[PDB]
Amino acid sequence: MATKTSIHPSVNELYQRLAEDQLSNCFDRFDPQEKIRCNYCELGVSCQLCSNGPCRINEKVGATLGVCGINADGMAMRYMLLRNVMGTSTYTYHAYEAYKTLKMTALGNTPFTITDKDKLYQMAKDLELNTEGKPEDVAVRLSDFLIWELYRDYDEPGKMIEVYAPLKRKEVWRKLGIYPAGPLHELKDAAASCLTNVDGDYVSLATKGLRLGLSCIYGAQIGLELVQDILFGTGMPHEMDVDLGIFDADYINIVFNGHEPFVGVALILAAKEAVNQDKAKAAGAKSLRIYGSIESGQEVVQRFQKDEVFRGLTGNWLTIEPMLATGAVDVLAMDMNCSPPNLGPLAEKYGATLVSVSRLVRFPGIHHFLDYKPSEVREIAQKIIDIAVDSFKNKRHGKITPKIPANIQKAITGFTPEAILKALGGSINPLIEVIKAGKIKGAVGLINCTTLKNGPQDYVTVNLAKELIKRDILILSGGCGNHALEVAGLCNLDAINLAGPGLSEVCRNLNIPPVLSFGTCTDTGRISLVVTALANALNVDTADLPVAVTAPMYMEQKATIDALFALAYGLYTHVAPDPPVMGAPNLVKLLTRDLPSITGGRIAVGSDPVKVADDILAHINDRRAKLGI
Amino acid sequence: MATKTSIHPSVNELYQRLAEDQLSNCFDRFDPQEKIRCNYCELGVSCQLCSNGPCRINEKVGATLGVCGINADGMAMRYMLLRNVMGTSTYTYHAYEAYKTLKMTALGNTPFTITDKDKLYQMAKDLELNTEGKPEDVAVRLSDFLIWELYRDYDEPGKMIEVYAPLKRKEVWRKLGIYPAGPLHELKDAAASCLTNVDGDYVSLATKGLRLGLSCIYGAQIGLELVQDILFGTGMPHEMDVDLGIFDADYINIVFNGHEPFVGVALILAAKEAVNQDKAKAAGAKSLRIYGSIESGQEVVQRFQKDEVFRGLTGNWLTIEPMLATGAVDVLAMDMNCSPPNLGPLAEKYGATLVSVSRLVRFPGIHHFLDYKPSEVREIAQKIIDIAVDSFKNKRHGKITPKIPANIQKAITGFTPEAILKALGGSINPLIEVIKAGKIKGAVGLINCTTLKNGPQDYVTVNLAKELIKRDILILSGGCGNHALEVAGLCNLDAINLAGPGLSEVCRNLNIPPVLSFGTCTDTGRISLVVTALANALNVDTADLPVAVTAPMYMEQKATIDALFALAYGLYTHVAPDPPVMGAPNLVKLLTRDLPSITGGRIAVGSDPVKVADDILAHINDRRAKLGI
Ligand code: SF4
Ligand code: SF4
Ligand code: SF3
Ligand code: SF3
Ligand code: FES
Repeated sequence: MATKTSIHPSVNELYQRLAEDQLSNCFDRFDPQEKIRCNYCELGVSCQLCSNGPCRINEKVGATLGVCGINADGMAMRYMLLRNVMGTSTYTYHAYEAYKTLKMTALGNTPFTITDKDKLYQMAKDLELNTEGKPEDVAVRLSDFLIWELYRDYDEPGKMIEVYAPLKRKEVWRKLGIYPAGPLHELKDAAASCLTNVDGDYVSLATKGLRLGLSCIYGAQIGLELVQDILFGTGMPHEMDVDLGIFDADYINIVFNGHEPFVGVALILAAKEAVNQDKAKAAGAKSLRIYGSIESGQEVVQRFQKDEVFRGLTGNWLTIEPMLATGAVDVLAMDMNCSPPNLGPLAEKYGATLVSVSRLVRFPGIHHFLDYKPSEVREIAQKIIDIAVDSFKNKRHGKITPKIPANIQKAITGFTPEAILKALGGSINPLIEVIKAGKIKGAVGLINCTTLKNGPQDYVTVNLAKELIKRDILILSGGCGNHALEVAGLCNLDAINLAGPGLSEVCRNLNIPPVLSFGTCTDTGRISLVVTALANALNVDTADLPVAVTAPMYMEQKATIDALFALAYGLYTHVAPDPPVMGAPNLVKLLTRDLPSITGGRIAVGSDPVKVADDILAHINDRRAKLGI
Repeated sequence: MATKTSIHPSVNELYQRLAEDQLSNCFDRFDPQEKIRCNYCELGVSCQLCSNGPCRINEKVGATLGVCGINADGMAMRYMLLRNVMGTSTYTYHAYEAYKTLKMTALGNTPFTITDKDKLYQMAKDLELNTEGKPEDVAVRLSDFLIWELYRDYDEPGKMIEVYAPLKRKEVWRKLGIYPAGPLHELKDAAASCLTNVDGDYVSLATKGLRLGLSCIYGAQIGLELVQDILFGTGMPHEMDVDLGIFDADYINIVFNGHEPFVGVALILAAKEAVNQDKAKAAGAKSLRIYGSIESGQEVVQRFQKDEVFRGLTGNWLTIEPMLATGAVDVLAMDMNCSPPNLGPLAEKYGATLVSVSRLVRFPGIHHFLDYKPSEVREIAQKIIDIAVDSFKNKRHGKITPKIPANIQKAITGFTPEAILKALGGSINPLIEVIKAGKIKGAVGLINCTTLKNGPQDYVTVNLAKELIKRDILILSGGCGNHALEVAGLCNLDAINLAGPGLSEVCRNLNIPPVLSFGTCTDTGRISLVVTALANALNVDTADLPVAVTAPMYMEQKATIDALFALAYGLYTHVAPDPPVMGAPNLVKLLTRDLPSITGGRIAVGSDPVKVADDILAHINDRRAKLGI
C-alpha cells in the first residue's frame, strides 16, 4: 500500500481503523483527486470569475488572454488576492469577537475576568488611552479603540502600526504606498479589486496583497492576541501533554476545535464545577475532561496548565478524522476552521456528538448548533457538558470499542516575547550576543498549516525543522506546524540532542528547547514583536536580519496572508507546496527575484528538507556577512 | 474571426476596424476560450481553494468529494458565495464613497452641492434623525447614519430595512434567520465561511447568500442611490442621445467610465469653465465635450440633460473596445468595472489617453493614476482636462483617422419611483387600476449586464425585452442591459408601438415608453421601492405580485448579488447564462424548485427569448389568477 498517510505513528494506526471501517477520509480521498488533477489550476492559469469564462491560458490555441483581456500574471495574482480576502476575513472575525468578549467581560456579562491587568494598562498607555477609573472602564476603552482599528478607513492614521512596527519598515511602507487601512476596509477593497474588469495588473494585485497582510497583523492579529492575554493570561513556558494517547476511554471527553478559544475556556471553567464532575460520575465515567484540538487547543495550552480537567492538545487538522476513530470522543465542539465537512459519518460510526459553536461552521450531520455570543457562553458551555454526559451514556461507553494509540509526547508550550525576555535575564541582549558570536546562526519563524499535497502529514515540516536546528538555527513556531513539532518531540529538552553545537549550547544554558512554541498562525503578529526587537537592538531593518520565515506545508489562506505579511515585512519567506502561481512567469519573477529591491523580502520554494534548510542557511549567512558577523 | 459580435450595427462596424487592425478584443478572444472550455468549471464542480487541491467532482473515477470532504453542492454554492462577496464589496465601496462625498460636500470641500433638499429632509425624518440647524448639518448626520448602517454588526438593529421593506417580507426574513447585519460584517462573515473546512453545507451557504443580498440592498444600495439623488438631483424623464454616433472627432472628447459618477459630474462642471473651453479651442479643437460610458454614464444621464458640453451615453461594457476604435476619444477616465485590462494597446493604436480615477482600477498601459478623494475631485477634474488637451494636441489631432459610425438613437432616461408617481398623477393607484384590468399583465425588473456567453452582445436582452412588452409586461430596466435597450430604441415613444395591445394603450395614454430606464444595477434597491409600493398598495406580499426579475446576459457578481436579493425578496428570478452551479443537483433543486416554499422566489433559466418570456408571463398569470385578476 502506497497511500500517503502521516509521519506520526498514532495517526497511521488510526488511519488503519478508518480504512478497515470503510470510512471516507482525507488520506484516501487524495488519490482519486490525484488521478484527475487539472494542470491549468495547478499553475494558476484558469479563471472562473465571470460568465464569459471559464477561461484558461493556452498560447498554442491563441488563448493568451481571458475573454476580458487579462493575462496569466493578472489571473494568477487576482485569485491569490481573492483567496487571501478569506484569510484576512477569518482573522478580522476573530479579532472583532475578541474585542466584544473583552468589552462584555468588563461589563460583567461573561464567565471570564481581567487576568493580565498589567498588560491592559500598559497597552492602554502605549495607545494613549485614558486609564482613569476602574480597570473595567479601561478595558471598555481599549476594546472600543481596537474595534476602531478594525474599522478605520484608508485615510485615517492608525496607532497600532506606529506602536508595534519599526520605523525603518514604516518608511518603506510609506514609500511603496502600502500603509494599510483597517482590515475591514482593506479586505473590502481587495475583494472589489478582484471583480472582473477592475484590477487586472499583477503588480498592483501583489501590492494589494502586501497591504492586506499588513492590515491583518497590525489591525487584527496583534490586538486580538494581546486581548486574549488580558482575558486569559500571558503565556509562560510549561510542560504539556500532546498526541492522541492523552485520551482515556473511561472519562467523558469533550474536545474543543477551531481557532477562537472562548468556548474552550468556558468549558474548562464549567467542568471544574463539582456539580458537573458529579454528573459525569453518576453516568458511569471516572470524571469529565476537556481536551484542545488544533489552534483553539493551542491557544489554551499556551496559557493554561495540564490538570485533572484540561488534558492537553490532540494535534493539527489532519488529526481530526483519526481522533474520531479513537472511539473516545463524546463531544467535538467546533468554532472555526478546520472543521472538515465529512465528519458526520465518522461521528456516527464512532459514537461522538458534533456541536458547532460558531455561525461560520456548518456541514452535514452536526447534531447541535450553539452559536457563540459572549453573554451566552456560560450557558453554551453548560449545554455542551449536558450533551456530552448524555452522549457518553447513550452512544459510546461500553458500546463503542476504543482504540487509543499509546503515544504521548511532552512539549514545552507557552513561549511568548515576555517568556523569551525572562529566559534571557530581562533583555534581548544575550540573544544578540550569541547570534553575533555565531552560536546561533539565525532564527526562523515557522508559521504553517499541514497538508497532504507535498508529503505525508507533517513530513516536510518535521524534517525541515530537524535540518534547521542541526544548522544552529533557532525556530519560533506557530500554527498547525507548531502542533506537528510538538507531537514530533522537538519542543522539549530532549530535542536539544538534535540541535547543532552552537544551538545545543545556548539551549542547555538557557534551559529551553531548540523549537519555541509561540502558538498559532494568529501569533504571526506576536512573532513580529520578537523580530522587531532584534532589529531595534541591532540598529538595522528587519530585511537585514539573519532570519527567515517558512510555511512548508501550507494549506489555507490564513497561512498565505501571514506569508504576504512576511514579504511586506522584508523577509525571506519559504512556502511549500507551491502556491498556484507557477504558470505566471512575470508574477513568479516579481515574488522570487524582484521583491528584494521593493520590500526586501522574497518567496522561496521547494519541499526537500535539506535543500530548503540549506537555502535558508545561505540567506542567513548572506545577511550575517553584510552585518559583519 | 469572431463567431459572436453584436446586435448593434455601430459596434459591428467598429469591430471590423479592430479586426482589420489585428488588435485583440473580447469578441475575438471568446473563440480560443471556447475551444478549451473546462466542463468541470462550467458546471461548478471544481475547486481551487486550498493546497490539497485543485479538486474536481467525478464520481465515475471515485472522486465523489474534495480532499477535505466537501460535496459538489457545497463546492458550487461556496464558490458562488465567494464570488458574491466581490459583488457586495463593490456596492459597499461605492456607498461608503457616496457618504464621504455627501459629508465633505456639506463641509464645503467639493464642487458639489445639496441639490435635493426635500429628499434630504424626508430621509432624515424617516430615519428619525435630528433635523435641526442648516441643511448641511442634516446632511452630515445622514452621512454618519448611513455609514453606521454599513458598519452595523449582526447584533444591532437596522433602520433602513424597517423603512424601506414591506411588512410580510420582514416577517419572512426574521422567520428564516436572514435579517442581515451591515454589509461590511455580512461580507466578511461570508468570506470567512468560504475558507476551507469552515462552511461546507450548501443550504447554509445559500442562506448566507440570501442574507448577503439583503444586506447589500438595504445596507448599501438604497442609501447610496438616495444620497446620489441628494447630491445631483432625483431623476425625471428627459430625452437623451445614445450610441456611438454621438462622438465628433473635431472636439476634445473626455469619456468617463465605471459605476461611481463623482468624477464625471466634476468633469462636466469643470468643462463649463471658459478657461477650459478656451484652452480646448487654442489647441485646435472646436470645444471640449464630456461623454458617459457604462454605468457611471447612466447615472449621469438619469439626472443631467444633454447640452453643448455633456453629450450622452455611449453604451455598455462590450462597447468600450469599439469606442476606442472610433479614434475620437482623448481621455477615457475609468472609475470601476468594467475597465477591461487590455485597453492599453487599443489606446495606443487609436491615440487615446487612459486615466484611472480609482485605486481599484489598474491594468497595463494606463497613462495616469488620479485616485478619487472628495476634497481633491476639483483638482482631479482639472488635471484630466489638461491631460486631454495635451493628448488631443500631441496624440490624436492630425494623426489618427476617426471612424465614427453614424448611428444615434433617442432614449428617455431618468425614470425613478418619483417620476412614475408623477406620470400617474401623484398616486400609484392608476397603475394598479390598469394591472387589475389586465391592460398591463405585470412588470419585470430587468437588471442585467451583458456578456458573450449566451449570444452576440445584447442579443438575448433586447429580444427578450421585445417579447416581454409584446406580452403586455412593463419593463423597469437597470444595468448594462438598460443601456442595450436604450441603444436598441426600446426606451423612446416610438417603442410604444412595439408593445402589445394593453401596454401600448396605457403607454400611449401616459406618454411613457414601455421600457422605463431606472438606471444601473446599483438601482436594484430603487426598483425594489416600486415593487414594495405595489405590495403595500395591494396589501399583498411581494411573492404574490405579478412581477418577475431577469438578468438575461449576466456577467459579473454585481448582477448575481442582485439576483440573490431578488430571491430573498420572494421573486421569480430569471438568470442567463446559467450560473456555474448546474453540476450540483441538490443545490439546483433548492434554487429552482424548493425556494418557493422558503422565500417565495425561484431561479429560472434559459436563453431563448420566446421561451423565457412565455415562462415569465406564465408566472405572472399564475400570480394574477390567485389575486383574482
Ligand atoms: S474574469 Fe476574464 S479571465 Fe476570468 S472568467 Fe471572466 S473573461 Fe475569463
Ligand atoms: S477546499 Fe476541499 S475541495 Fe477545495 S481545493 Fe481544498 S481540498 Fe479540494
Ligand atoms: Fe492556524 S493553521 Fe492553517 S490548517 Fe486548519 S487549523 Fe491549521
Ligand atoms: Fe452595473 S452592470 Fe454588470 S457588466 Fe460591467 S459595467 Fe455592466
Ligand atoms: S478544473 Fe476547470 S480549468 Fe482547472
